[PDB]
Amino acid sequence: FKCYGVSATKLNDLCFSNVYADSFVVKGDDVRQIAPCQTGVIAD
Amino acid sequence: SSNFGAISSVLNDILSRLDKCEAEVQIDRLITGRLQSLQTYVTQQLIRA
Repeated sequence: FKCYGVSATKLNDLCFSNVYADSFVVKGDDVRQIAPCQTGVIAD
Repeated sequence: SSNFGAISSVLNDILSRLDKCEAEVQIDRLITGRLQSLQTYVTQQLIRA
């Protein structure tokens, strides 16, 4: 996968305040448009 | 009037041709270069004074 800001290997150690998970179904090639500040109008 | 390695030397041309994640690096380069120039001018002024 991809992690933006927190390394996935070191995720097991640090503690968080609250974690939020989202349900989301999207086309196959559109998965690369789910990123911060993406240019997609459909993503917009 | 120098670009400091950015795609253009005018800030308004940067903000009228890029989004808010590709213009950030160019803005950073302008900030660094102009900060260096202003600091150099301040130091020379202090010694001359």
